[PDB]
Amino acid sequence: MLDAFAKVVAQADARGEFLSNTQIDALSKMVKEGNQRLDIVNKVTSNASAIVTNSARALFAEQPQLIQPGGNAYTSRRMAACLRDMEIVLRYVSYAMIAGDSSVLDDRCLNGLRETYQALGTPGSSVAVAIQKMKDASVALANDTTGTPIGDCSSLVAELAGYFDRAAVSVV
Amino acid sequence: MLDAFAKVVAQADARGEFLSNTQIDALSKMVKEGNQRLDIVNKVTSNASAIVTNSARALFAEQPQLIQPGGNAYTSRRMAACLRDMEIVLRYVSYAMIAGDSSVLDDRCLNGLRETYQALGTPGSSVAVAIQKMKDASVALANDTTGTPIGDCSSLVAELAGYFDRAAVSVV
Amino acid sequence: MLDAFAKVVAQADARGEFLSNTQIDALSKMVKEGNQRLDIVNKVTSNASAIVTNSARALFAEQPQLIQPGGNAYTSRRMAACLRDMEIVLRYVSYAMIAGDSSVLDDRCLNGLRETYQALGTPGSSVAVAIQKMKDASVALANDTTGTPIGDCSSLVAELAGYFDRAAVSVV
Amino acid sequence: MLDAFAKVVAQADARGEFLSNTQIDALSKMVKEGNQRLDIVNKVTSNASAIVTNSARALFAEQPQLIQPGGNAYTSRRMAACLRDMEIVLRYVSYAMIAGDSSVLDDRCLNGLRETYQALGTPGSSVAVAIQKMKDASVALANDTTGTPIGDCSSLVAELAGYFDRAAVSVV
Amino acid sequence: MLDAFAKVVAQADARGEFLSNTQIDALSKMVKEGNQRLDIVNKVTSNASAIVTNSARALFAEQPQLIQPGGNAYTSRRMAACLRDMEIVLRYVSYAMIAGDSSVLDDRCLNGLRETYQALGTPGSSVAVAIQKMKDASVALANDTTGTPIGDCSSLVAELAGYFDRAAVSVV
Amino acid sequence: DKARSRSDWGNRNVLPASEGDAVLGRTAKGAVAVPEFGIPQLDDPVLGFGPDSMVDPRIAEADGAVWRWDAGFVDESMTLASCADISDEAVADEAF
Amino acid sequence: MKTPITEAIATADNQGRFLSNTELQAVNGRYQRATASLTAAKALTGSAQRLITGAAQAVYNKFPYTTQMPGPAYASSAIGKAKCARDIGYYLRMVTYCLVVGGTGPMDEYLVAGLEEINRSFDLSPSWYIEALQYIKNSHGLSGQVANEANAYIDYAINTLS
Amino acid sequence: MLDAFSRVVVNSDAKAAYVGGSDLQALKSFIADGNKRLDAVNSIVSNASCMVSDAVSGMICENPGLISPGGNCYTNRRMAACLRDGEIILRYVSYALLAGDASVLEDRCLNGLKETYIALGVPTNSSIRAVSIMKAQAVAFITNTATERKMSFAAGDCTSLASEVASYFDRVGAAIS
Amino acid sequence: SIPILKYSLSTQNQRVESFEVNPGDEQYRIYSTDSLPSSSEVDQIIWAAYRQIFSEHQILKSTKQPFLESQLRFNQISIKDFIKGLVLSAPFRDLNYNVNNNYRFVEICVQRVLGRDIYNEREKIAWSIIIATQGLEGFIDTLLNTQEYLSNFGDSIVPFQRRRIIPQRSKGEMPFNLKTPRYGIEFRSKLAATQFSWASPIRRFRPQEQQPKAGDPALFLNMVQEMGPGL
Ligand SMILES: *CC[C@H]1/C(=C/c2[nH]c(/C=C3N=C(/C=C4\NC(=O)C(CC)=C4C)C(C)=C\3CCC(=O)O)c(CCC(=O)O)c2C)NC(=O)[C@@H]1C
Ligand SMILES: *[C@@H](C)[C@H]1/C(=C/C2=NC(=C\c3[nH]c(C[C@H]4NC(=O)C(C=C)=C4C)c(C)c3CCC(=O)O)/C(CCC(=O)O)=C2C)NC(=O)[C@@H]1C
Ligand SMILES: *[C@H](C)[C@H]1/C(=C/C2=NC(=C\c3[nH]c(C[C@H]4NC(=O)C(C=C)=C4C)c(C)c3CCC(=O)O)/C(CCC(=O)O)=C2C)NC(=O)[C@@H]1C
Ligand SMILES: *[C@H](C)[C@H]1/C(=C/C2=NC(=C\c3[nH]c(C[C@H]4NC(=O)C(C=C)=C4C)c(C)c3CCC(=O)O)/C(CCC(=O)O)=C2C)NC(=O)[C@@H]1C
Ligand SMILES: *[C@H](C)[C@H]1/C(=C/C2=NC(=C\c3[nH]c(C[C@H]4NC(=O)C(C=C)=C4C)c(C)c3CCC(=O)O)/C(CCC(=O)O)=C2C)NC(=O)[C@@H]1C
Ligand SMILES: *[C@H](C)[C@H]1/C(=C/C2=NC(=C\c3[nH]c(C[C@H]4NC(=O)C(C=C)=C4C)c(C)c3CCC(=O)O)/C(CCC(=O)O)=C2C)NC(=O)[C@@H]1C
Ligand SMILES: *[C@H](C)[C@H]1/C(=C/C2=NC(=C\c3[nH]c(C[C@H]4NC(=O)C(C=C)=C4C)c(C)c3CCC(=O)O)/C(CCC(=O)O)=C2C)NC(=O)[C@@H]1C
Ligand SMILES: *[C@H](C)[C@H]1/C(=C/c2[nH]c(/C=C3N=C(/C=C4\NC(=O)C(CC)=C4C)C(C)=C\3CCC(=O)O)c(CCC(=O)O)c2C)NC(=O)[C@@H]1C
Ligand SMILES: *[C@H](C)[C@H]1/C(=C/c2[nH]c(/C=C3N=C(/C=C4\NC(=O)C(CC)=C4C)C(C)=C\3CCC(=O)O)c(CCC(=O)O)c2C)NC(=O)[C@@H]1C
Ligand SMILES: *[C@H](C)[C@H]1/C(=C/c2[nH]c(/C=C3N=C(/C=C4\NC(=O)C(CC)=C4C)C(C)=C\3CCC(=O)O)c(CCC(=O)O)c2C)NC(=O)[C@@H]1C
Ligand SMILES: *[C@H](C)[C@H]1/C(=C/c2[nH]c(/C=C3N=C(/C=C4\NC(=O)C(CC)=C4C)C(C)=C\3CCC(=O)O)c(CCC(=O)O)c2C)NC(=O)[C@@H]1C
Ligand SMILES: C=CC1=C(C)[C@@H](Cc2[nH]c(/C=C3N=C(/C=C4\NC(=O)[C@H](C)[C@H]4CC)C(C)=C\3CCC(=O)O)c(CCC(=O)O)c2C)NC1=O
Repeated sequence: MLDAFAKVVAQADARGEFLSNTQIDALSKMVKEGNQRLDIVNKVTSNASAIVTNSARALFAEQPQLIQPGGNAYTSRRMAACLRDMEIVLRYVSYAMIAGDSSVLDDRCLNGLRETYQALGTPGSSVAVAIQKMKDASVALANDTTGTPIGDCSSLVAELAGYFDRAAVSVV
Repeated sequence: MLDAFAKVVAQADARGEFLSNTQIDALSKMVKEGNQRLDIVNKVTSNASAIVTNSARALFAEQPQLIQPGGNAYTSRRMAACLRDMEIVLRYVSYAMIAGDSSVLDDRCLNGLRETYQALGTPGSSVAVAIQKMKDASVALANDTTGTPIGDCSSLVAELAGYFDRAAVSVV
Repeated sequence: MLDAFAKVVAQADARGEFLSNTQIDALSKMVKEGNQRLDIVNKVTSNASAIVTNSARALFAEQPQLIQPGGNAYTSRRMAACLRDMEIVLRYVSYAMIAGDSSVLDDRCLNGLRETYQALGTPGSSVAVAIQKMKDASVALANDTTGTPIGDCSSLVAELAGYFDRAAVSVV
Repeated sequence: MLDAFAKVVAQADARGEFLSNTQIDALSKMVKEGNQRLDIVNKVTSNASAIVTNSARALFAEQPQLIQPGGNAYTSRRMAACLRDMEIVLRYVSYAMIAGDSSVLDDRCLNGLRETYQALGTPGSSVAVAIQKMKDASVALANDTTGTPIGDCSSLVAELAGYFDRAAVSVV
Repeated sequence: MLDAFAKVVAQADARGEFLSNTQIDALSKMVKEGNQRLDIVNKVTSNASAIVTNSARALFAEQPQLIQPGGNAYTSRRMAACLRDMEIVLRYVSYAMIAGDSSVLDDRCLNGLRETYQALGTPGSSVAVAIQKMKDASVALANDTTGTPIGDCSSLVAELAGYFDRAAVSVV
Repeated sequence: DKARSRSDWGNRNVLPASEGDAVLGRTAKGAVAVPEFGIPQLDDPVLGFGPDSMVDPRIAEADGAVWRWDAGFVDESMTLASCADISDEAVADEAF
Repeated sequence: MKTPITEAIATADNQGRFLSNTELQAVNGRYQRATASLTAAKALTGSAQRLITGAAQAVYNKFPYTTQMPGPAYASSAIGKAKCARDIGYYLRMVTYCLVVGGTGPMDEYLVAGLEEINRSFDLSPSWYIEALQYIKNSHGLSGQVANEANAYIDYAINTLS
Repeated sequence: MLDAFSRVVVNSDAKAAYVGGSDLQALKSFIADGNKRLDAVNSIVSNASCMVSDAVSGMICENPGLISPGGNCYTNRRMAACLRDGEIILRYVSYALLAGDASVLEDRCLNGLKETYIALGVPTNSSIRAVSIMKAQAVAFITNTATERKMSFAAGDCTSLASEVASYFDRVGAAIS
Repeated sequence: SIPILKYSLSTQNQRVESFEVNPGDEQYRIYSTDSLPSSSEVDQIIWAAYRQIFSEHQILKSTKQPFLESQLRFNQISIKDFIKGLVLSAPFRDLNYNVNNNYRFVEICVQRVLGRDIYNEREKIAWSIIIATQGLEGFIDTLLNTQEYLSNFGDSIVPFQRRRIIPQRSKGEMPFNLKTPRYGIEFRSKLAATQFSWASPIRRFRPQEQQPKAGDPALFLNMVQEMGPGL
């Protein structure tokens, strides 16, 4: 797994180069974005049980075939795994937010998850619906200026939303 | 794994036969070349580091793109894996010299070595010229009489050079 | 482990003898009271959570220094381990009631438990108080006739009260 | 393990207390020493192979029986395991220096070491001379002013040399 | 483990000495009678099943309380374990006969064996009777002149008798 | 002689034996000295920490008094508590 | 203990290594945050009994059945009200321990581990303690990075009960 | 496949909702800045051939071990494929800039490219450096700050179109990493 | 066919549940190939497996198995085959198996492969006959195929000392490498090049371990290094 600072180093070693001053000054801009990035990650990790539970409860409201007898989410063991799978993905998206790139979301969460869900019979399109309901539940929370200095951080919420789209197209 | 003795035994049990007298004679002939065979394996073993480290140095001098940055043997992780591979081929050739037939070299060193280097990105034609250099370095080093009683030893270095030729064609 | 019937065979094998007529008739007495022994263990395991959580609640009102700060059952984890060990002791006592002897309770519940409690600083004399509270919460329930045919099974209740006394004296 | 801020939390919980303003004011005196404590473990880590081999060279010049044939540090394997022991003890004294107290040193390094050396036949009084020679190599390095701003860090030098004393009385 | 040759080396390395000329000459006397040493373990191995089962049969004729009920050799599992203990000990005596010294016999068979039989309740004096019954059974085979050139092996047979005797005093 | 320099911590002196012989403002183990007592939460006779509350085993582990190479490590064999009570009748009868 | 100091030692000791600058930077980030994180613990301790008796009253407002219904699990007696304000002060004291340590160390050992097994056995509903922590989250009166530090441990306690 | 208006509709059809007025404010400013988008695609397509022959030449001058015998731009067949491996990246980005959505390069270009490239032995860290140079050239033409060529636009601001096209080039690099 | 003989269990930490949601700093670092590690992180799995099976003192260059490492990097063997291949390795037979008897070798391999202590002394007696009658290759296969191994570690996790510290305490059970070294009190005597079995502390006429008193001027050295600016 890699962060954003080691992503630009693994690419400079493969050509045997020092980093140029432009790549250094593009990395020091990421450092001064650092306090605003830790605010977004703190805002998600402190509401994590309510991101999962509300967007689950909003999913079995519009899709009642999931929890009807015979559905994929009908029993306590299968309901507990649907809530675990929502919490896992939201966990590994917040991991890829402090890193800056999605190398930890790719390998130890998403590699082989379409293959796993197709083996079990889980409807992978319904999983993509639940991931896009945790997206706009936490895009809405990172746009909340409660207890922060009012500045502009619109470029990191467009980054955080991209990691939710990355996980949603990867299971369908 | 089989040697030259148990190879002939294993082909007789499949028919349910004894060994013929013309096969006990041809097995007793290679006993009489026993001391000449152990002298060859002792020569290749005693120079095992100098066979490898000279052939490797002569390999990167003519193909300098293997070590310039971004090459397949550029990093000390990958460069130590290249030197490791050259003395796996040398180690399994001298196992086949002691036994008399390439069954240990063919099974646990060569079967699937072409598919391994293809799947990694290693140039297999460059591993061939790394094996060809160790053949000429060890059939010239089994052809000098310093320490050995001068008889005739040419029917066995044609065999030893036949195991290096078997290894260099099954890497491409 | 041994049950009651296999305990009798283990005495008879070590003397190399067949079983006598009186040893057969003593074994057919245990078969006759089999439904009254199965009815006790059903009465105990059906209320197994209530035996533990009420005998604990009486212990912390009698010895209130166990839940004061510094007490041995003070934190969420130290409180949940007290209720764990009472449930373990009551589980192996229920095992020893259908077997007929205490071989499973001695071997895989009590072996080394006194030395475990000394090393932790757990007051072993207080664990004995909580086991005796579970003893007469189970004996009083085993003597309750609601659901059973009316009859006298007081020898079985004096046997169940001895497994609780065995675990109480081998813990301090 | 405990650090120096978690020790006072454990003393205050075992009594069910809050922390007074006098206790908080003594923990912010520990924070203000924070950059001088990090300079001391940086000087020990950066010179860690000269601490170990200069003080092992000194150990055999004045006790030359340890490397004579029949000694305990006589072979290349027992010499290498001897230098491993000094790097291990220097590692955990370095851990106990940022933590602020010696609890990770006490149970992960020193717990059972005196009894280990008696089962091997290793002179445990000469291991204490090895720790004492790394003690003043590390102290003379931490009193060295190179690479540091001006100010006072003399109570931290006396603290680092006390973890070297605790490691040396625990092995004799 | 050590043979007779590496026993001299390990003793010489603890003094830092080369081997003396009377030590090389005592080693080359072992090589001179090496064919007669191999004829002894050829006779013992080839009849190893008959050494165990004939001396075990004679042990229970003269100790008939081992196989009475309650005896240590009374059950199917306890009797077959008595047979494999004799085959283990007979195997490690022949390992000490081709090695030349009793270093594989002591380290791998006899170390801690007296205390194991005391924990199992096995009568250790009767195990010594079974080893002594295997001693003279294989000495009688070693003195057989069939399939050998006639010579004096009497110092070698008195060495094999000392390996069984060492095993018999190390077990009571 | 006395401890005088910063160089003496690595060559001559080891560690103060008591808290009075310690560095000014620190403990005998070299750490900053904390005032040892906080604010008691939940004053109460039945609940809450009191004079009859037991001693947490993690108070001697925190200060390190459980390791035999520690200054405050207590050995319980040679204390007066290990002595037989002479007012017991089974002790005076066996000894008489 | 989940201090940033002991997480750095355990990271280096997993691979048998000395403490490099990877681990000294984790320790340095604790010291930069320890100023705001220690003024929060001083102000929550000083308003302890105000926040404890206030948060107990907010549970009895939202859940008035807890003062009426008979049984040992409820605050319908004089002992049940003493044990209820004991538990508010337990959750408040663990928050202040996490502020003087840095990181959720004391709350995991002393409070969260085993809490789910306790709240099932003694029939203690976890929604009562969520309401009590939401009161302290709104009434501690702090602001800036001092409230930002304090609320991160009130919120961590609510996510374990939820 | 899905442009800026089809992206809105499929998210309303998930809820079976009508596309009202509060969700048409992102689409009323898509049209109001519509001439600037057509002025932005025109600045890429007009010098796209020069943009490719500078990007893979700039990749080679930094990593000269690509054109050595054994490198992945050694022969004439390999260098000709690289010269269109990176001309088809610039093509699908200008489809995505025109349509205001990324659903055409992520469905016809980026899907399964990382499996394709390691089947062939293409060094991905140099493929990202070729794409990274083209991203620097793209924002220097959206904004009129190219050194060797100034173009004729009206006056105003295009820092939202410059950062949109720089986000289309970053998902190319995030796909083959 | 000679089954293993029956032994009794004992109370241990790992037989009973820890309640331990959100573990702390004493959680002991799962090393798994189920997290798809890169080349820099599969080096850390290999060093953790060397530390667990060998000692830290037997991670010499002459001890490392370079061909067993490269079959793990190509997904040919699992971590259960790496752990088996380290026990049947030539350095482990030379440095550990040859200087122990059959009863102390069982408790090394129980502590290091199963990650727990022995239950009692009879468990050493029960397993030491699997070595003597089937060899090391038969003993390590019947030990890795127990349900104790396949439930805890599976086939893709490096073993560790299971449940060493109780969650409230700062001092836990002794680590298994300090508790059981390479050879013990037997084989120590003269069988491992030793002498005299103890040693008094080193005497010297310059004392080196003087305790500072209450008036010594080194207890005031703070502020001696540096004073305020001057105002
Ligand atoms: C110069 C040092 C002295 C010396 C050392 C010596 N030690 C050993 C062997 C061991 N040392 C340890 C110590 C630790 N293991 C740990 O895990 C930790 C904490 C992380 C410590 C402190 C252990 C367990 C051993 C034995 C196990 C093993 O070696 O595998 C040896 C070699 C013993 C041997 O012969 O095998 C030496 C030589 N010896 C000296 O003479 C110096 C005074
Ligand atoms: C052939 C490539 C060599 C060569 C080989 C010859 N060796 C001859 C005899 C010989 N070799 C050995 C050594 C061998 N025996 C061992 O036991 C061991 C290891 C422990 C080794 C390496 C011995 C002992 C002997 C003597 C036995 C004998 O006389 O056969 C030999 C025969 C002489 C001849 O007929 O020419 C040959 C040819 N000699 C060479 O010149 C080339 C370089
Ligand atoms: C972005 C979507 C948010 C937002 C972010 C901002 N934070 C700003 C400053 C700031 N944030 C913190 C807290 C943070 N730092 C930490 O170390 C930790 C954890 C320990 C956290 C949670 C601090 C300390 C600071 C001050 C330092 C600084 O100025 O960088 C900030 C700057 C103000 C501005 O220019 O607008 C922003 C934008 N704020 C928002 O409005 C949204 C909701
Ligand atoms: C003594 C402590 C009790 C009591 C026990 C009696 N139970 C009698 C009969 C009986 N009990 C059960 C329950 C049990 N047997 C099972 O097979 C199963 C589960 C499959 C359970 C839970 C059954 C089914 C029966 C029917 C057999 C019968 O009718 O006898 C019983 C009758 C006489 C006897 O068995 O000796 C007694 C005395 N009764 C009591 O008064 C106390 C409370
Ligand atoms: C004490 C034994 C030394 C000494 C120490 C001083 N260091 C002072 C400031 C300082 N040190 C560091 C490095 C440290 N902090 C880190 O975060 C890391 C790891 C990345 C390390 C190694 C920094 C960054 C600073 C600057 C802090 C500041 O600017 O205040 C220092 C300053 C005085 C004070 O803080 O009161 C001292 C005395 N200096 C010595 O003379 C002895 C040899
Ligand atoms: C001693 C208890 C015997 C006895 C033994 C003698 N054997 C002599 C030579 C010899 N021994 C063997 C057997 C052994 N050597 C091997 O190489 C192998 C297989 C690898 C085995 C099993 C053989 C084959 C030979 C022939 C070689 C030779 O003739 O030297 C021997 C010396 C011969 C002599 O003295 O003439 C002796 C004394 N002789 C006895 O009387 C007792 C019964
Ligand atoms: C130059 C920038 C690179 C490089 C390029 C090479 N690409 C090679 C082959 C190749 N590339 C693709 C992907 C391409 N086809 C598409 O449909 C799309 C997107 C819509 C893209 C990006 C494919 C499918 C192939 C397969 C071969 C083919 O059909 O031509 C290639 C191989 C040529 C050869 O093997 O003869 C090269 C050299 N490689 C480099 O080293 C630099 C970094
Ligand atoms: C919930 C919103 C949706 C849903 C979920 C669901 N998932 C499972 C089962 C599994 N999920 C995984 C995925 C992972 N396991 C991991 O360890 C990791 C980290 C690398 C991931 C990403 C796995 C392996 C399983 C199978 C194992 C298991 O059963 O737990 C189930 C249960 C399926 C079953 O029949 O057992 C469910 C119900 N299902 C839905 O319907 C929702 C749309
Ligand atoms: C509760 C009424 C009393 C009490 C209990 C208490 N016990 C522990 C700790 C342990 N208990 C065990 C017990 C077992 N292990 C087993 O394997 C078996 C079956 C064979 C039993 C019965 C063990 C191993 C431990 C230690 C490991 C662990 O805690 O998980 C605690 C632990 C907390 C502490 O620090 O002591 C507590 C509180 N203590 C009391 O005060 C009651 C009198
Ligand atoms: C037979 C002549 C005598 C006898 C044998 C007997 N042995 C056992 C049990 C064991 N013996 C061993 C022996 C060894 N273990 C080793 O590792 C080595 C080499 C170092 C030896 C020689 C062991 C481990 C056992 C226990 C194994 C097991 O329990 O199966 C028994 C025990 C049978 C039982 O079920 O208890 C017996 C009876 N006893 C006699 O009466 C003969 C004198
Ligand atoms: C008050 C808000 C509500 C309430 C409280 C209440 N609690 C209990 C009993 C217990 N509470 C605990 C909780 C803890 N113990 C700990 O050590 C820690 C961490 C430091 C916590 C959070 C425990 C273990 C118990 C049981 C033992 C005890 O008496 O303390 C009761 C009594 C229930 C009983 O059956 O005894 C009550 C009444 N209940 C309410 O109704 C209020 C709304
Ligand atoms: C080894 C050889 C070598 C080169 C060829 C250049 C290649 C080159 N040019 C640019 C950078 C650029 N390249 C162009 C491209 C062009 N400008 C025009 O007017 C034309 C239309 C078109 C060339 C035909 C533009 C517009 C920029 C950005 C602005 C500028 O630098 O001029 C960059 C960006 C730096 C980066 O982010 O990596 C590089 C590597 N540099 C080298 O080291």
